[PDB]
Amino acid sequence: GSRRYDSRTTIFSPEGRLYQVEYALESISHAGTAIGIMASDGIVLAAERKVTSTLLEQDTSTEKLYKLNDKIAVAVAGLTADAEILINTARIHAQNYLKTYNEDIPVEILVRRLSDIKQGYTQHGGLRPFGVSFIYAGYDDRYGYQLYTSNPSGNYTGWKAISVGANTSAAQTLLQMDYKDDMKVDDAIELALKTLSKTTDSSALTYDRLEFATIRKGANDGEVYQKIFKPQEIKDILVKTGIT
Amino acid sequence: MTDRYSFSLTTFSPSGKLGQIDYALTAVKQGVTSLGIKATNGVVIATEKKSSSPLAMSETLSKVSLLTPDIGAVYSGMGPDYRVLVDKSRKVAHTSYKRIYGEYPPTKLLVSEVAKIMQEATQSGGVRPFGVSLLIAGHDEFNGFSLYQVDPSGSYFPWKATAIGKGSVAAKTFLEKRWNDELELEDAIHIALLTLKESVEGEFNGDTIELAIIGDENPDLLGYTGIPTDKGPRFRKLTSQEINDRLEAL
Amino acid sequence: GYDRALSIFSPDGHIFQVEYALEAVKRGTCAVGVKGKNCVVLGCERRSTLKLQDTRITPSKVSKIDSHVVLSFSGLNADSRILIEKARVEAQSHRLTLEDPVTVEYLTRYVAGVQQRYTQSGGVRPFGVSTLIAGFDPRDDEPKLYQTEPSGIYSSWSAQTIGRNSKTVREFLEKNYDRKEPPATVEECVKLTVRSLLEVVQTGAKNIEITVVKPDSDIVALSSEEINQYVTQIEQEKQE
Amino acid sequence: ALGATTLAFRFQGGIIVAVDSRATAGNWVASQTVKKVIEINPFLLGTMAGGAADCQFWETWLGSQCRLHELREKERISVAAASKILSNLVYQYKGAGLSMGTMICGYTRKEGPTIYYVDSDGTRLKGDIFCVGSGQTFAYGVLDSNYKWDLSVEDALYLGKRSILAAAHRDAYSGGSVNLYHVTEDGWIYHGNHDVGELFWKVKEEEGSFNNVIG
Amino acid sequence: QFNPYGDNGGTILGIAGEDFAVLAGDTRNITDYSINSRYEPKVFDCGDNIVMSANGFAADGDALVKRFKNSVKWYHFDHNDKKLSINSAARNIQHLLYGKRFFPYYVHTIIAGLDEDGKGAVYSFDPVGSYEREQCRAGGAAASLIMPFLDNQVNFKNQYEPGTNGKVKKPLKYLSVEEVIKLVRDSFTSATERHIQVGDGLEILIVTKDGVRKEFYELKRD
Amino acid sequence: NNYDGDTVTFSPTGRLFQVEYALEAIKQGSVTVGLRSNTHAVLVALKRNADELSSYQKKIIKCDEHMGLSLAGLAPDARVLSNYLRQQCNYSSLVFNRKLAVERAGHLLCDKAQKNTQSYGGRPYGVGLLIIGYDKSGAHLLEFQPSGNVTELYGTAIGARSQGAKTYLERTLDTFIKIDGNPDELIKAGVEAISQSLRDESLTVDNLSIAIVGKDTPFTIYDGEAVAKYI
Amino acid sequence: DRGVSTFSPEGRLFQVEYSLEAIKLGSTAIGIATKEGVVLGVEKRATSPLLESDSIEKIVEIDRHIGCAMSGLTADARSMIEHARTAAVTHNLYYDEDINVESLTQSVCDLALRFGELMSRPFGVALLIAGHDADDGYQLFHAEPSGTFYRYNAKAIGSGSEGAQAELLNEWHSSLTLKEAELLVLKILKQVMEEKLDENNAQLSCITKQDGFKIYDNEKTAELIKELKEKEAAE
Amino acid sequence: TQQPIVTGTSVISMKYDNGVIIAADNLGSYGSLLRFNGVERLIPVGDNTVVGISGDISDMQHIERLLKDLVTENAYDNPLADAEEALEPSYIFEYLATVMYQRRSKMNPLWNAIIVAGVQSNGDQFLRYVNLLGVTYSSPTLATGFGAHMANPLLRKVVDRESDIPKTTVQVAEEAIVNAMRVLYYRDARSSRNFSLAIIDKNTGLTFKKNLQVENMKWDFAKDIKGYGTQKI
Ligand SMILES: [Mg+2]
Repeated sequence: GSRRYDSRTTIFSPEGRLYQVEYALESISHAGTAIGIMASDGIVLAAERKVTSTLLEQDTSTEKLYKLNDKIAVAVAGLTADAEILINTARIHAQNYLKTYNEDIPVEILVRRLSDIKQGYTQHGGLRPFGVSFIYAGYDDRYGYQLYTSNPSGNYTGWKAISVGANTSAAQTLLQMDYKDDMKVDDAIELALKTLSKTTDSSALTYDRLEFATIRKGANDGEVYQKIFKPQEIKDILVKTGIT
Repeated sequence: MTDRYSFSLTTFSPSGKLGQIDYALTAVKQGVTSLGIKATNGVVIATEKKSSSPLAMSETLSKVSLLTPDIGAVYSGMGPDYRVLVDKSRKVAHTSYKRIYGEYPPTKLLVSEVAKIMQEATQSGGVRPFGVSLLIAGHDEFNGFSLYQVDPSGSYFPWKATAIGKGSVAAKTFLEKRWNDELELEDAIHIALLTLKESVEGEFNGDTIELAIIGDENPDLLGYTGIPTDKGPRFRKLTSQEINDRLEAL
Repeated sequence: GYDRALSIFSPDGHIFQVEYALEAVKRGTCAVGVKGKNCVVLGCERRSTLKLQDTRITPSKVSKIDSHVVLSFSGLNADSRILIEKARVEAQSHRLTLEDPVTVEYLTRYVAGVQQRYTQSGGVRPFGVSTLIAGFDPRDDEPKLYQTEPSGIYSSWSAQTIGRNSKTVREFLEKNYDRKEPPATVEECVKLTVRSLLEVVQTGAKNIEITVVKPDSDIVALSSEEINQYVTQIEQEKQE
Repeated sequence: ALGATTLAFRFQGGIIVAVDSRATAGNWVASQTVKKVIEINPFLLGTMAGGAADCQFWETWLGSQCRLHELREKERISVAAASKILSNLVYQYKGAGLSMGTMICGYTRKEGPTIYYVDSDGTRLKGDIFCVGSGQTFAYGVLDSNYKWDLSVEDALYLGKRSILAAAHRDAYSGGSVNLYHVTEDGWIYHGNHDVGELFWKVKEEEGSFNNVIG
Repeated sequence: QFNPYGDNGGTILGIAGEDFAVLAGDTRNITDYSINSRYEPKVFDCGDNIVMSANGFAADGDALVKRFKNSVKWYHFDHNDKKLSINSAARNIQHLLYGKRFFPYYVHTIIAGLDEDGKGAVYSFDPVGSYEREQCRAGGAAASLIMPFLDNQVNFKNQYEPGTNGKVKKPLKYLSVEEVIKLVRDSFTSATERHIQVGDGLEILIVTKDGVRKEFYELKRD
Repeated sequence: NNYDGDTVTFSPTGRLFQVEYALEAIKQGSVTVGLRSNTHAVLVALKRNADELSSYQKKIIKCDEHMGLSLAGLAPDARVLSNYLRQQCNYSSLVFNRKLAVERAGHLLCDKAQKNTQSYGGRPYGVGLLIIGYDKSGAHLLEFQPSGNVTELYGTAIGARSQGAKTYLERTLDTFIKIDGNPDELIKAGVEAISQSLRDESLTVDNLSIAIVGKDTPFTIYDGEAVAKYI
Repeated sequence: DRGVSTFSPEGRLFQVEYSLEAIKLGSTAIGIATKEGVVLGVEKRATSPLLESDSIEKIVEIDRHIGCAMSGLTADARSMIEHARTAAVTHNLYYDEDINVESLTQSVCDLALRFGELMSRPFGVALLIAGHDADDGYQLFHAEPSGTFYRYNAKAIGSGSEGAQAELLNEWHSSLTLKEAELLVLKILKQVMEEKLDENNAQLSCITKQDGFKIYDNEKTAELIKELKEKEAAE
Repeated sequence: TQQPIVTGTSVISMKYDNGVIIAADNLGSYGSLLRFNGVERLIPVGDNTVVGISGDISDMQHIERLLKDLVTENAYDNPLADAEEALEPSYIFEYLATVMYQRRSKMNPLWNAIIVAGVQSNGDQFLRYVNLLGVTYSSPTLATGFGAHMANPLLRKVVDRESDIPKTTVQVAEEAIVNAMRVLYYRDARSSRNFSLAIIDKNTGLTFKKNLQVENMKWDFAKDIKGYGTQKI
């Protein structure tokens, strides 16, 4: 019958590893680098677009940074199509929580549920896993500013600063070097860009090859604002830090 | 009996490649060249009509398809896969949008729905990916004119101008030299015909070329009068004669 | 639905998928359980290759199943969340129908049953997780410590360890733990647990987690400074 | 559709359970020898009021569930848990037309003597004294006025017997005979069948009650 | 509107002796004021020395008996030809009846046989499955006529020892099979006189350790 | 070789190997014999034990008052098929008040076994059956094979060394067919037939198993001291 | 790979034969049947000294008149026991009586072959089912994952089964008392066990008509072990 | 839940020494309207059974189809289909009775009253009734509808009990049936003069008589009847 053609996506190796999860992580390692840095008064999300073409429409584009709700955003690393499936699920889950409790969903609860979906594809169903790693940046009234990451295994962990995608080994060393706990948002913006500038596989880091976003309490009195940076705004912040 | 193929036929290889998607892209490479160019006051999409036989009527086979009154589509790759995608794309525009909001979806969201269908063929049980890349041109009130590409993986990207299929590498280079942000629609049509002549080998006329535009509203193509807000479709397929007129002053 | 029998017998009478799930447990960070005269202590390793971590929000290794029972584990982290969720649901379901919280033995038997079901169900792989379940039965002061594993077998332990380098720490406990006289106090039990982890861990900074459980739903997690005091005390006595 | 008088009360020495024996189909007396105490197991008792079949069937079913509980947990089932198994079950059938009014009685270590009134519309009440049936009012009157926690086992057995007699006399749909039970921690003890015909005349003479009746 | 139930009349009677048991029933089947059959048996030998009757709505009665006979057959298959005891059969029938608690069999069921000590046994069921063991039980149309007579002659109710000031009851005792059949015949002839649905014929099934014997007696046909 | 992975695959020569491997399980099974006259039909079965401490595996199963079979091969598969026969016999009685014909019984077993040989996932039955019975057209003996093939016979035998008993019955055909109105003599012929398949072992009191059905005889099984008469 | 319900050329089910190899790796379990009762005994086999041996539950009650001992992948036995207990109690509910030991065993064995492509694989555990009923008296059954069950006068299963079975062949007779049977299980267990036999690493049980199924205490078994050693030294 | 539309009235039958007789008129009423006059309500099954049906005609035509299909199915893989393993009246009856009870238990009955008359393989007479409720009974005489009230009393004067069956000839039994059909024509408002009659004999087999008419009727005395009491003219 059909047994002949089954790849058996949800099995263990002799060494106790999940083949497909490991190979999905290998796929993600070739994706454009995405960095998240958490400060005391906000969070930065920076991401490198995959080898841009000059005729690509830059201003009306979205590849790396997606909005989940007013208080939570994600940076993507891997297959964009796979990420969008998961993102719409996450957007729906957040609204279900708001509908049920009349309160914005706590960041971890959203992350756990999305991570549990990934886990399911590794244990049952016979389907390939989602070739996606997320960086979750968000705020709630319990834990304040939070950074998480999830990967195809369905395992998630919290971070002060973290990178996913390509050159994470080199990127994590640079972040570990210059990061400190009493850091401000404006300083974190500078660190994020400097790290990408050194770990990039491109010749020089430019505005058209980047996506950028912040989550500050910079709005008027005790409320959070999400700022997805425009092309011209990235051009300005790149000059202001002295990279171009 | 029954579909026993409930498992994925597309899986990750040790190197991290999704084989079936890569092979689907290879099928698109073999396909005939199609392109799209965005102007300030419109969008143009074009392709060569590769005829299987001279006895065949190439008018009956339409490579450029209307999805909504303001959105059109063209492809490169496997024709049959494209035909069913157009059917599904037209239906999803109604079921998941028009029947809810009482209006046609904006270009980006319809593209998103088509991308979802193509992504599912990459992960669902007992199916192969679609062997096509789409170029979807459209207009909507709040976003204006837009042009999108959609790949077998389900990934989509917005373009100022681009090409896909056989001679896409050369065609993209040609478009980089000619494209600017001040192009009028007629200028974009002219450039589209120049670009397409390079990839076409045999006859080059209105009968062998298929070309449509997303431009101004067409009250004459609406089919009725009396409602001021309804002004007609922005999608218009250029006729065989209309193409030949522009080939003289080329 | 996906029906494939993934867990099956081999010529020599082994179920490789279950045995490979044990290899995943062997890869996981070390976890230790030691029960005293009036308490149980759960110790856990945290690997130090991960700096720039946020310990406030990062999932803790020890999880409360109910107010009186806790569960730690070694192996795949994502898999553990599924067992913990099911266990928490069953704990509340038991209170609802029996009008009494679960015993530690019952909760262990349930979790072990879930693990077993995944070893002979079509379309699923076994859990790559072994658990240490500890606590006190309702209106009871006798300490309980149980272990489970992917196959579905479970049993009670005076003291036990699981995860990477667990055979080393089990060797330590086998000579240091006396059945006739277990750790009489909380301090003695925690010290023996920390000592056992210090045979394997590396440094006693932010690598060791300790959780103490006492009778009548009295559970508390130790902070860095509190644990560091045990580390400082043990090293000074060692130099002799 | 069953007229009955059933009672059960907690006291110093455990639980007394007492019931009548009559079954009627309208005015027609079908039986005088009905067993309205269901022996769920050696430690648990159940009373039958409302539907005869509903009470028999589901309280026998309950004994099967209690046996499975102690096989898996190696411990006697609580009266609380046993009563809740039954109440949760009839709640599932709510609206379908089940008819029950029962007292689940037991004596354990952690609880002591315990009685739960369980009913077909989902009610589950813990209490000290319960009376159920067409003759419950008559039995309550004797119980309330004479009940004390520090009753002896002999006096408690008589009180339950006398309370059923009171109802059997006045309530047309109650009578036949009286079945007594004493529930202890070590199990229940049957205290015989007592024909109301012979019992009435005996109590009249010895007690001096029922002067309205010529004998 | 369609009414799925009907009344086929008839009456049945089960008495239990010391080492025997009888199950009697009239052979008349009716609808409204018409006679369908003057001889339509409704007491059956079901095997394992168990006799059974389900009186009321005949269609439901035949279905139940048919299902129980089938239940006996499968008890032998599944349990190495073990003999089904009368008490086990009773419990089994409860589950058959209660299985249709919300669309009942409109029948009064009675079974007779010998218990495991060899003593006579009779069990009676309500339409939804409640059951009880009894010495004496009448069921059906004329149960109200027959039953108080049995109370008086079998269980000696309301009969006191002569001269004892009504202080000493008449002593209970087992009756012979001959004395029981006399009471059965007199019970049915009396019911035949005063109940229109009772008559035509009387069929009795007697159960001893030796087996199942039958006896038939004519009744008035008006 | 490459064509025996499952039952859905044909070999290049047109063979179904999984069905043939199921047939092999019957050959390993203990011997059982079937034979009939015009008035009666008899089953004789050699029971097998694990060791001296164990019991002897029961080979004969009753299906109705007028029908039953003996088994050889996987016993659980015989339980499934015998249970199916019990239901079909029973369906015929409840619905049509009719005793199921022994020929229809065979047709039903054939069709049930067949479905397991044409579909993916499932497997063939691993047991052979000898069905006897007495219906409206007299005595009958059937041989069931898990390929689906059912055959009506005067006599036969299946299991290990069944060729010896089958040869004997082929010689004795004219004699035992006319044993009418004599149960004990028909059994004797069956016991002598199964004796031709014995090696080293002989027929003992708790080893032999006999069953009979006929004109005025319900299907009944004889074991233990009840078969001491025929040794 | 290959199908789960596949036959070998020799006419056996691969997966059933492979599960039998798993049972040979399991700890030893012995059962002996007498006219005074049936005795069941098992090797606990703790993997480490820190493991509390009293939590090792390899002898199990099904009903008051039926007991059970296991050997092999013991986790697989949980659902078998659950089914057996339900079957026993359900039969009592339907028929107001105790269920025959053979009928109980048959019900358990019906699960055995309900696997394929139902559960994904056969059970990797063998069971000794001991009990009493009014018809056939004291009985001992051996239930395999093949769906087959044999009745036995005495039977050993597990790693030391072939050696223990040969010993049971010589020692068993029809006039064995209950006390004699108890000692005989301990004697044979001590012979095949790796570690030295005591009350903590071995467990006894029995089933009698009068008192029903009972698992022996460690104190009671310890005295029977001491009684056994003295009798062997006495000649 | 149904209501009958096009209906058939009484079906009458009885046993005699060597076999059974059954009869029914050829009418299909539509309420008070005597709409259809060529309706056959006796349906033979083989050469040894006749099923007589009253009540809803659409449900009768459904049963005709079931019986026809039953004969076809019995012949499948059956060499003795015209001999030992042919369909018996008892087989045909039990099948219908099973169906009728199943349909009433789904609250969707076949609105009919059926009488199965025939002769068994051993020569025994078979006569049994079943209706929309699944109720079954047997008797020396059986009738449906008005026939139960008017025919049975006349047929029971001939065969009052079991012992009267050997004493009753086919000539006498047929005479009683034909007389009963006349009485029903006098007194049943939904009856017709035309009818069918069938005899199943153990020796002479199945005799099916069509297009019979009620005759030898008494109407002459009507001329003498004037007014409703006092009227003389
Ligand atoms: Mg009259």
